[PDB]
Amino acid sequence: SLVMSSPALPAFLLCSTLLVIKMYVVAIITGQVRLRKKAFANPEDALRHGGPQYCRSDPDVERCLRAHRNDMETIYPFLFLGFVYSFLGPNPFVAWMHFLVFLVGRVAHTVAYLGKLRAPIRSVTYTLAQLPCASMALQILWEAARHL
Amino acid sequence: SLVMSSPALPAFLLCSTLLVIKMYVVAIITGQVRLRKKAFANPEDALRHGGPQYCRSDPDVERCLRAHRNDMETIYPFLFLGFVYSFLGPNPFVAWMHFLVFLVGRVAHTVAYLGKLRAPIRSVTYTLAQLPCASMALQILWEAARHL
Amino acid sequence: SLVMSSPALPAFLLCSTLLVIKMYVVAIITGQVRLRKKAFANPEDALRHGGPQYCRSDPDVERCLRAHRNDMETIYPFLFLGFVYSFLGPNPFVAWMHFLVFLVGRVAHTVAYLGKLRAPIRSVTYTLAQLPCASMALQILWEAARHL
Ligand SMILES: Cc1[nH]c(NC(=O)c2cc(CNC(=O)C(C)C)cnc2C(F)F)nc1-c1ccc(C(F)(F)F)cc1
Ligand SMILES: Cc1[nH]c(NC(=O)c2cc(CNC(=O)C(C)C)cnc2C(F)F)nc1-c1ccc(C(F)(F)F)cc1
Ligand SMILES: Cc1[nH]c(NC(=O)c2cc(CNC(=O)C(C)C)cnc2C(F)F)nc1-c1ccc(C(F)(F)F)cc1
Ligand SMILES: CCCCCCCCO[C@@H]1O[C@H](CO)[C@@H](O)[C@H](O)[C@H]1O
Ligand SMILES: CCCCCCCCO[C@@H]1O[C@H](CO)[C@@H](O)[C@H](O)[C@H]1O
Ligand SMILES: CCCCCCCCO[C@@H]1O[C@H](CO)[C@@H](O)[C@H](O)[C@H]1O
Ligand SMILES: CCCCCCCCO[C@@H]1O[C@H](CO)[C@@H](O)[C@H](O)[C@H]1O
Ligand SMILES: CCCCCCCCO[C@@H]1O[C@H](CO)[C@@H](O)[C@H](O)[C@H]1O
Ligand SMILES: CCCCCCCCO[C@@H]1O[C@H](CO)[C@@H](O)[C@H](O)[C@H]1O
Ligand SMILES: N[C@@H](CCC(=O)N[C@@H](CS)C(=O)NCC(=O)O)C(=O)O
Ligand SMILES: N[C@@H](CCC(=O)N[C@@H](CS)C(=O)NCC(=O)O)C(=O)O
Ligand SMILES: N[C@@H](CCC(=O)N[C@@H](CS)C(=O)NCC(=O)O)C(=O)O
Repeated sequence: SLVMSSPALPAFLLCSTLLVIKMYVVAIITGQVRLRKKAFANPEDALRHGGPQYCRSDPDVERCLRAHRNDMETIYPFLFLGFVYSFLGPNPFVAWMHFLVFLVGRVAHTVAYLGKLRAPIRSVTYTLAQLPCASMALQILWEAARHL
Repeated sequence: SLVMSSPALPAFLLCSTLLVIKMYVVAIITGQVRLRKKAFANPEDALRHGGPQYCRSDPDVERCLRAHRNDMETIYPFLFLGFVYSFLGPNPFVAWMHFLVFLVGRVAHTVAYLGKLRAPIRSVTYTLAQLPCASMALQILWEAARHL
Repeated sequence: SLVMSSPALPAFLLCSTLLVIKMYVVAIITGQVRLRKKAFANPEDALRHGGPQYCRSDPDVERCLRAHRNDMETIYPFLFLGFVYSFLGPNPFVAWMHFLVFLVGRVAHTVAYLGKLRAPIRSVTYTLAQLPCASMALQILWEAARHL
């Protein structure tokens, strides 16, 4: 199997795939919040679910959308960076640590966001998860530059 | 050519690339709607195209933006998942089916969204396209976990 | 090192990684603008930083968010397209030109957006950066189709 191409790759693919599933969960939650609070973005949805007055914003829906958007701002770059990084032959334990800190930080971020935890808990989880991304980005820069 | 690295890869790259082009089309449509309805997000744009009163929101522009955002929530994870999945040696016909259901589901989603089709047509196309993504995600999880 | 898998790959990884770092910079700027203008998206953030009245929108914050979102609409597809394209054996100089035009166009786009430059400067930088993406997309389509 091509998951054996590099020692860090299986750990990367496990953590990345879990985070994609975590984003799908946020999408599902968002939909459930829309249905339960009757707050739809489109008139066609609202008219199916009670009438035109349910085409409206809602603070819990907006919060879900922000959590999902922040995921797209951070998890998507990790998908790219962590994949490339997996092929630069980093120490396997060190790679594991980058991926684990990102995974735990991002899961905690979503819990802190949707659970409305006090500041600066969410902000800290964001920063902690960004550290391994910044680290991987720099390492890729050096490897790319030196092969020019 | 490295498109021969796995039997499912050419089908994946065809479907993914078509969907990226489909997102570019949504961007172009969004711009056309802004120009035609004179609804710009920035004062600098509005002042070039008729005056400061054209810095305003518009429901058709907002609809285009939602379609584009939903694309980013679903097509981007597919780009990652479908690529990795292509290298796990799935049955070629089964892989084709995952990619085709995603492609047709997503194209139909954009048509349903921008064409303002009645509920739950859009919601159904979303769910149908998510099925192959969920399937690929699970398969990747198993392959990654077993190589740890 | 696997950065030697194709002659265009190091140039791609340099430009892509710089653009990911450029998006992180936009995130950091956005946070600084929120703190300095006291415009927070969440009540929990606002209550930590002066009171509930600082849970409010702000035009500079909204501008930062639009710049970041436009990045996600354009840089993320480039991450996918430029990676695949790097493996299709394009002329190395021609590949360099695609990646450089995208890099310069996107950096200029963010400068034009956040610096509030007059129209159509931002719009031109967007279009110029989309050209190499469109070109790569087409080339991938042809390579994928011909291997079906
Ligand atoms: C019957 C139905 N209704 C709806 N949806 C709605 O009424 C709806 C839901 C939401 C909230 N969003 C979500 O929760 C997402 C995460 C799914 C928003 N707007 C609407 C609007 F469309 F009314 N879907 C199905 C469905 C049917 C068959 C399948 C299948 F045949 F595939 F099994 C699948 C789905
Ligand atoms: C002359 C011009 N104007 C504008 N744009 C605007 O006036 C404009 C447009 C929109 C809508 N967005 C779109 O439709 C997107 C999808 C392109 C929004 N805001 C503005 C604002 F800038 F006014 N662009 C060019 C252009 C020129 C040369 C090239 C080149 F030299 F590359 F050929 C390219 C473009
Ligand atoms: C003490 C603190 N405060 C905050 N954040 C806030 O008070 C805050 C900031 C913003 C603006 N966003 C940003 O600027 C982003 C780009 C970071 C918005 N909302 C809040 C809200 F949480 F109040 N963070 C830390 C922090 C502590 C330790 C670490 C560590 F231990 F990791 F060193 C890291 C961070
Ligand atoms: C990956 C998905 C994780 C989902 C996190 C769920 C957090 C829900 O947490 C709950 O949220 C409620 C409303 O915000 C609060 O009233 C409750 O105090 C809190 O327990
Ligand atoms: C604001 C504080 C800066 C945090 C940056 C954390 C990124 C550290 O990243 C580190 O950078 C080193 C130098 O490039 C590399 O040699 C290491 O491999 C890398 O882990
Ligand atoms: C990939 C791009 C697909 C674009 C889908 C275009 C759907 C347009 O469809 C049209 O939309 C109009 C306004 O919404 C409606 O008034 C019309 O009834 C409908 O035909
Ligand atoms: C809410 C209903 C759940 C829909 C989940 C659809 C995903 C099915 O996905 C399937 O999962 C199996 C078990 O992991 C795998 O063996 C299959 O290869 C995979 O196609
Ligand atoms: C990659 C990050 C690039 C950041 C671009 C910074 C552009 C800031 O540019 C400044 O913006 C101010 C407010 O918009 C204006 O008042 C100033 O005229 C302008 O110099
Ligand atoms: C609106 C004007 C259209 C701009 C499209 C620019 C994309 C050009 O892209 C070019 O397409 C050719 C034909 O497929 C390929 O042979 C070239 O390799 C490719 O660079
Ligand atoms: N787009 C972000 C940029 C900065 C950022 O990502 N901040 C983290 C830590 S405060 C966050 O959780 N932001 C909340 C969000 O994106 O909604 C924002 O507007 O806050
Ligand atoms: N961000 C989505 C999460 C759920 C989702 O993706 N739902 C599908 C099926 S109803 C959809 O088309 N949503 C419309 C949208 O994203 O604007 C939302 O707010 O609706
Ligand atoms: N989502 C975009 C689609 C079109 C686009 O990307 N346009 C470029 C050139 S005008 C841009 O810079 N848009 C500003 C933005 O995305 O906020 C929009 O609403 O404008």
